[PDB]
Amino acid sequence: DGDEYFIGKYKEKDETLFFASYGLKRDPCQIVLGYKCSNNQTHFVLNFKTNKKSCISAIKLTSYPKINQNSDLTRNLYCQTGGIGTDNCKLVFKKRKRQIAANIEIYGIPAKKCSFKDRYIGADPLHVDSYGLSYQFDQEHGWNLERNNIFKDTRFSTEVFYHKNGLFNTQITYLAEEDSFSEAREITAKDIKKKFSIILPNEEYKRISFLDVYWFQETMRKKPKYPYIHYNGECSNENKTCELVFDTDELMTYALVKVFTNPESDGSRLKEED
Amino acid sequence: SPMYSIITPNILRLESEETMVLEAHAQGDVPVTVTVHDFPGKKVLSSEKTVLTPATNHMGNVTFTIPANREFKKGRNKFVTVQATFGTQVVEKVVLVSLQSGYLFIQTDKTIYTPGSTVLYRIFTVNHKLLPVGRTVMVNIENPEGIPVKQDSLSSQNQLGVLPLSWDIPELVNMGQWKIRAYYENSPQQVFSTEFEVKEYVLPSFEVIVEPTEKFYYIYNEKGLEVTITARFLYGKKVEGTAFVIFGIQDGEQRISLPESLKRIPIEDGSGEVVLSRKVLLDGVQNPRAEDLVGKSLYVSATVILHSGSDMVQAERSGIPIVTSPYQIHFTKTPKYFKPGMPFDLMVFVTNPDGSPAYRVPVAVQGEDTVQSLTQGDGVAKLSINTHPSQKPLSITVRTKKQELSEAEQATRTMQALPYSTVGNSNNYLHLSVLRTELRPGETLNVNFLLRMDRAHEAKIRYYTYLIMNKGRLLKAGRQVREPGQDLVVLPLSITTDFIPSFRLVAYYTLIGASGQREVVADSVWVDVKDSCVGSLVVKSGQSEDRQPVPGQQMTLKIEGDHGARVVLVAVDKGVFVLNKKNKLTQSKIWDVVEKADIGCTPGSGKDYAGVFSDAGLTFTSSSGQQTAQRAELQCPQ
Amino acid sequence: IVTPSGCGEENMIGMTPTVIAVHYLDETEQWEKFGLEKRQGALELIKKGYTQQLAFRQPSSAFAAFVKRAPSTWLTAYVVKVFSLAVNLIAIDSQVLCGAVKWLILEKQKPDGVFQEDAPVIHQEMIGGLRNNNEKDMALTAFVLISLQEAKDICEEQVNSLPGSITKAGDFLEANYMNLQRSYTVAIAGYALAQMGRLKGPLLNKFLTTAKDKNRWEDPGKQLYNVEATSYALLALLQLKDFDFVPPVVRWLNEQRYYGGGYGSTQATFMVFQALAQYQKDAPDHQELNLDVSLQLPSRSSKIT
Ligand SMILES: *[C@@H]1O[C@H](CO)[C@@H](O[C@@H]2O[C@H](CO)[C@@H](O[C@@H]3O[C@H](CO)[C@@H](O)[C@H](O)[C@@H]3O)[C@H](O)[C@H]2NC(C)=O)[C@H](O)[C@H]1NC(C)=O
Ligand SMILES: *[C@@H]1O[C@H](CO[C@@H]2O[C@H](CO)[C@@H](O[C@@H]3O[C@H](CO)[C@@H](O)[C@H](O)[C@@H]3O)[C@H](O)[C@H]2NC(C)=O)[C@@H](O)[C@H](O)[C@H]1NC(C)=O
Repeated sequence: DGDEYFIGKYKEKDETLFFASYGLKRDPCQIVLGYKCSNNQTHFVLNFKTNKKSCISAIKLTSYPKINQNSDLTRNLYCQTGGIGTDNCKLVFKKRKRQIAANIEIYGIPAKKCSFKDRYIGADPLHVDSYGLSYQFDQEHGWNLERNNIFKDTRFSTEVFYHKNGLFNTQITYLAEEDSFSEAREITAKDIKKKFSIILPNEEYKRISFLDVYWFQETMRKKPKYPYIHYNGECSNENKTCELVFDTDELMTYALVKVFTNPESDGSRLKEED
Repeated sequence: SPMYSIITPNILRLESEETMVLEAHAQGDVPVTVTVHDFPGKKVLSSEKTVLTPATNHMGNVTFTIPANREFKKGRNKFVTVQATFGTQVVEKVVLVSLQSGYLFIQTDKTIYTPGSTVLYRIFTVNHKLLPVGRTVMVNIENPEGIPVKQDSLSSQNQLGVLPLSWDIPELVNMGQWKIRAYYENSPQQVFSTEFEVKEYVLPSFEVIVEPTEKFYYIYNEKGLEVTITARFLYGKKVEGTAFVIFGIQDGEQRISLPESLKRIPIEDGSGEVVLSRKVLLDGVQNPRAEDLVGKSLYVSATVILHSGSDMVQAERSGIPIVTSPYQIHFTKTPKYFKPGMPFDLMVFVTNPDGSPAYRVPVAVQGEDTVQSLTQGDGVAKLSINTHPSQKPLSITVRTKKQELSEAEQATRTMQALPYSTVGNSNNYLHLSVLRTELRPGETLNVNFLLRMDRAHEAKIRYYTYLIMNKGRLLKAGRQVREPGQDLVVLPLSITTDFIPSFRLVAYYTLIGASGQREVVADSVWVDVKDSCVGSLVVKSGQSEDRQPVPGQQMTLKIEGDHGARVVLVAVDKGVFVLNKKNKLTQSKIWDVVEKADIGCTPGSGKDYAGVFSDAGLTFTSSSGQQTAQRAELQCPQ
Repeated sequence: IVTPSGCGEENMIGMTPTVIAVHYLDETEQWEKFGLEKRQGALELIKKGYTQQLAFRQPSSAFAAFVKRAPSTWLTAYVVKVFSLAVNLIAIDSQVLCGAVKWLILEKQKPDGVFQEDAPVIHQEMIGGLRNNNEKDMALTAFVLISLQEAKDICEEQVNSLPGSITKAGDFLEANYMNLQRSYTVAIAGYALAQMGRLKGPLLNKFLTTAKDKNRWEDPGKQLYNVEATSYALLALLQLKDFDFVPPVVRWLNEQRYYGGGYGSTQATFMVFQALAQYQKDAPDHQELNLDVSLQLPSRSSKIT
């Protein structure tokens, strides 16, 4: 069947930037249509770049033969430079002594309507997140829970970091069952800098209760350096517009945010832990 | 009243340089803005501004560059609206853009290949100035059946026009005429072709040529047809062997052989002497009349076997013509329109009936007497005939008064000429007739501006404006005053290396036709230059020609060329030329490709001024409403 | 090519055929045999007619035959559609058209979403299919909805109730598709519903079975109705991207060879020409073909795709 590694979400109504089969034991590759390689025992790098007015939407690599190893233990594919939403990325994939062949297809969508709000949301986001996994709750306090079937890492206390299908995910802080989803916001590449902030309504029925962040970021190594995302100030009832700043060690490529509102919320959410 | 007009090329190419001309008939500093915007609709491409100078009589030495656009793309072809405004008035016209952004010269190292070798080829991407340019090219390798076996797409950015590609021939492959088709990425209809053999062959050790003493054939020869055999080794030595010679007739899509004329001859020291008798040729066919063989050619197939019986060299001199007259007349470079009253010179092209130019042969006229000329190396003669001032059409034929020949061997051909449609019956014409000599770079050509106006208004033509069109572009512009009392002026133009291969010298000047009304009298004449390189690239040996080269030895080659040029070398055996000499790259091929792609095919002097410029490849438009037609195709009709 | 002259209503009749010819030639890329910049004069006359129409402007940012006469809903929708279709050649007033759209939506419309006209047009030739007073209200509503959706691409930043009006009209006309008698109104209602994507299932049945001979929506008199309905069908199919029924109707269209001319044969000609222009713009030279052919060998581990 093959080992399929995914970056981004596949769309059935789009076109592919290119598609090529690569012999991973070749030294070096064949420069197909003008793209360079770097092949080693432990690494395979494709310095792909396109000459079309479009932005990368997804990447899928199929490795042969199929080897029974879970793909959620570590990360295999990542665009070292650029990534999803750009026109080119330096795609790095780490090989094994058994994998000897690869089949790389890359998809791009027109740069005009270069948005991903139509594929990462789904039909009902109330019970299912972007990962496609259902929400699980606990009866101790009627709130959410934690998932332990994917790749996660922590740096400080009460820090959540998830990585799946090239998606980096975080939740601040926790979500209640009775809350009703309002809407979402997206950030394009042209609106992304080293540091940037957001402004959200926090009045009447738009009282902020829970937020989640999904993004695509670059890596300078197999182990990434997570951005330092921290809330500034207090999202209290007095200040009508709540704000949040982002500090990044590595430049981001895409950003998606979902808004959860509950008028009965007190503006603070933290377990009885120390 | 001040008078204004536009001068533009008939076709402009994307990513190139175009030049238009403006004239004021309105002294004073007046600015002009030229705007190029796409058609159909009003979407802007380019805009330029330039102020005229009264001290310079307001010539338009103004240029523009069309943008390298991307939304121009399928369906029918596309047009562009070009607009000009000298501050107060607007003049616009429709022009055609060409997908032929340049030329691609595909040159392979060989002509014939074996299964299990490598085809090496270079694509030379030039523009319409024959200059290197950077584009994207799509290359296809097609099998003899007609379906590609490989496709590729390369870029020529910072490559100086040389795109070196290669292909590996499989050992299990189909034999025949393989094709390479390369075209620019923007132009899928700009297919350039290169056909090469794939065959199972081996190198011949000598070249055999079969040459006739008389390069044509005559019906009434009382001796026969003599052909001689020159079998020489590819290194220029002489052979000793035998040869087999057979003949035939080249009819329509068939070949008839004559086993009676199957002769065997000893090649005596690289020489042979084969005589085909008239009786054998007559008995080959079953026609009671020999004159029915006129219009068909013979072919000689020879095959020379060495005294060792080693090599096998079958050479054919196809196309030995059988003609009553050994001279054929052409009207290729002669205009189809005559000038009443004005002396109408004819460009006479008399040749051997297979295209090779004649030499030292005169021309005669049925009515005219004592008039004769001589033929130079290129093969063009000259004559001058005064024409009927009335509207009587002129139909004349070229006869030959060559000595030591019979009067029944003089060729003839009726030529149809049409009178020029003079506006207002003014009887005003123009003739840029040039003395026919050998034009070389660095020389001076005394171009003559023949004039024929009337004494009523001859003194009102102050100056003449001449334009040079080479490779479909306005090469140069200039003016020359015409003071009253002069009927002929000479322009000692210094012919440079930029006039190759030819240049249409068109001339224009204003006029008033019999009542306060604007008219333009104009004409162009076809002028050709001797076809050498624009640059100077030669190859020779740096030694002093002491002794012959020996295998395995080094020689210090000397190459002379321009500065900042990229010279590519190819060393190929002449044995491939023995097996297949077809499809070889030569400068004459490059110039023929240019001429076939040139905007002009008729010499000039059309029915009217609009026809004159259509032949010359120009578009003139003014506020008075006068305008020319348009053309949509790429090559001239028929 | 007809010289635009007359009152506000007569200017449309005078200059509509030139406009439709210019747009059809522009979209079809057949300018090579029409006159070599006759478009210059055609657009100059079109601009003159546009200035003449602007000369009869009203404070409600609409247009009508008389300055003192209240604008007609159908006339306003037709003018808006015509001016919106021509937004690629000459400059067009933006605020005035948006104000007319807002007036049509907020004022000339019931709260339920049904548009009602108050002042019928003076001339009886440009009415078209509205002569028969059987289903005037819903036909007017559908025409207004079509014009509003055509103009939606620009005036959305000036009108905030346009999506609500469109939703109301679509949801109202969804349930009324089963109570129509005349055929060409059935066709136009189907096209209007399919414009947004509310034509699925049993509605298509009325488009397929109820229609006479499945290709002609004929009515007593006014032969143009047929081709008008024909064009609607094409547009609907072009909205659904179905090649099963398009080529036969397209072939049948060429057997008529009609180019206007007659009494009030202008609106139908414009609609059929714009439908043909959309057909040419959208339909490719071929059908969709994207193959992904793979193969596997018992001796080779990789899948050769
Ligand atoms: C096997 O080959 C791969 C490449 O296919 C090697 O990965 C590359 O290793 C070099 C050197 O370790 C990395 O270069 C780095 O560049 C940064 C840029 O500032 C510089 O600061 C560092 O000091 C370093 O020179 C390069 O990034 C890296 N590429 C990837 C995609 O990881 C790998 O090291 C090879 N393993 C061997 C030879 O054992
Ligand atoms: C809603 O706003 C809350 C207050 O804004 C922050 O704090 C002060 C006011 O309390 C803002 O103005 C400052 O006031 C100081 C005097 O107390 C001045 O000395 C100072 O120069 C400045 O003018 C201040 O700009 C603003 N930001 C910061 C970083 O202090 C804030 O506390 C809430 O968190 C906020 N609600 C949110 C973000 O959801």
